[PDB]
Amino acid sequence: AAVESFVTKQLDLLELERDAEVEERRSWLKELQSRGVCLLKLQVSSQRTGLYGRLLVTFEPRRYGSAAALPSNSFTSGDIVGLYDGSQLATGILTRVTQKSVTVAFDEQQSLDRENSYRLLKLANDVTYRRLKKALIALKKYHSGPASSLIEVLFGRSAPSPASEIHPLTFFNTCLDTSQKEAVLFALSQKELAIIHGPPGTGKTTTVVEIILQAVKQGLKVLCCAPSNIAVDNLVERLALCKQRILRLGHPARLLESIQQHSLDAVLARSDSAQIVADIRKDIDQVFVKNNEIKLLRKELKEREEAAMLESLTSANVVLATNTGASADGPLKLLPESYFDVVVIDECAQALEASCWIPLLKARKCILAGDHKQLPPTTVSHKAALAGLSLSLMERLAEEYGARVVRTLTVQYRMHQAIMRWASDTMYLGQLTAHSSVARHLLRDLPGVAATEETGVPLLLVDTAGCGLFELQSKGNPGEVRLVSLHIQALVDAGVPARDIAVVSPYNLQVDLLRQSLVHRHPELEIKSVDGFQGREKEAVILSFVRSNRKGEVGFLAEDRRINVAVTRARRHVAVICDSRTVNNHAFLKTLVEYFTQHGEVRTAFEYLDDIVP
RNA sequence: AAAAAAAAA
Repeated sequence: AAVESFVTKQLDLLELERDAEVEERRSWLKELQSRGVCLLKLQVSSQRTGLYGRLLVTFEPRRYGSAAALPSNSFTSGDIVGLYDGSQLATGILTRVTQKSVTVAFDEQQSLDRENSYRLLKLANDVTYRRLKKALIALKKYHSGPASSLIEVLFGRSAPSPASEIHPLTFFNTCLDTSQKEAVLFALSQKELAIIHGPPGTGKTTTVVEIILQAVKQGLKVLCCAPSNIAVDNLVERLALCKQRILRLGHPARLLESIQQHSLDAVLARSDSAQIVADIRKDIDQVFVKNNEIKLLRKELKEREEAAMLESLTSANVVLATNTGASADGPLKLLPESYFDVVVIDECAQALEASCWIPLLKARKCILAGDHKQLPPTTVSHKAALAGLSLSLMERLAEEYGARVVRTLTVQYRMHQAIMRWASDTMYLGQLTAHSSVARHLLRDLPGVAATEETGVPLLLVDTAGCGLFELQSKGNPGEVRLVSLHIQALVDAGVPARDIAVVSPYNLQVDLLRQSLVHRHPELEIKSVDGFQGREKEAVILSFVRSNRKGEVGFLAEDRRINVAVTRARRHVAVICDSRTVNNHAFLKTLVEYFTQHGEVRTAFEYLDDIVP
């Protein structure tokens, strides 16, 4: 069918990816590394247990035995690492990374001492690809189970079965607006597929939660997935507010801290498993004797553990995991197939479609939510990107079916209408609407915050042109750093706390840049890329487009959705700092600066900076 | 061409 060609082409697009990633891996011989994908002169600096009965050790670099340190390749939280003294000393996972620390959670096996020197290696992992391969296959080789119907629908085979016409709804959330209502109504009344298209600020998660509550009222069992841990946990922390009985699939690493309590790991540590661990010590006391043994009784952990987690999985109404966390080799394997009734994928338009097929083969209905007019899933292979990996299951369907399967939230509760309209008129067909409560709010309306030229204006653009604030293989721009700084200080002086402000540029260079010249004078001020700031919001957001050159080159500021995302992070105030001259060679980017100048209060670097040779 | 994130026993 369409599947046994989809799956066959999709595996292709997939190997193009793995390969394009094993390229920029095996390419960049033991110094070029620490830049980088490696940490050396690591001294051990703390040892404890935690999370949950693991070995949490902390490290810090030791130049000539003292500073500093760390230049790490972000070496971000949740990364799998090596650890060397010889060769492979163990394996563990990354809890946090400071520019002084890095802490790693070891799953135990032995110590390990202060009076040594260590190395730490970011390892690569084939699991995400392995499981994506395994998904697609199963989709290909699907008999006649429950997902069968839904499959046909997501692939043209057959059309959408009619409405299940749920008896009208007593809503838990009464302050719900009408778009959200037709949405919720419609999702529960489908039968194979409902798509919640939720633009920035429309309360898409208020809407999904409401859906899930109804589902549990009808006595339905739910799998709730998303591509990232951050997004799952969004839902996990909202479900938990509504008292719902919920389980979140480990590893707790990895997991929002406010919520460890809900991971399969914590539940399992609330017994009954003072017994299973009572003998965890057994097995460790017979690798000692020594001087068929363990096998004899490791059959006991199998049943015991798999007994408890089967129980816990059963006693929850909503089970939550990452798309790839719902792998048929994860805890979901203890459930008979036919266990879940619906599967919600939040942030679907932001995830490889092949992942979605992991959680998707487990229900016979699914709700998809997200905003395909913001960032698509990331692709390392340009070639796959053109071939359509960067296409989301949600987008594809949205393009195909339209209002036959999509319901779209329209009142938004974040942005002042000025900001609101750009994105609206620009990316969402001129249909967004401010809630009568956000449409006129500015920073001067905040408490402690004085009225001011800035704190009193929703939009603002300070121009690089033509003061020759040129750039300089990511992209920085000293002229812009400098500028934000001042506007930053204009905001913090007018009252605005830094905790309520964020600075966002598209390039990682401008970021470290911005950070270096900012972190110390404003510790609680978030500085991050646009891709590292999705879903977030702030009272005031300072953008930095960075690109200024005579050549007219915008880089990837051309990717429309990125820009959209960026502008929509602001509630009461977005100040864009770009170069009029260069930025204008891209239509979208132009009608933006055009907007900022029609209904905005604009300025030119001139008003801000002393040295001026045009 | 582009320089951007995920995920993970």
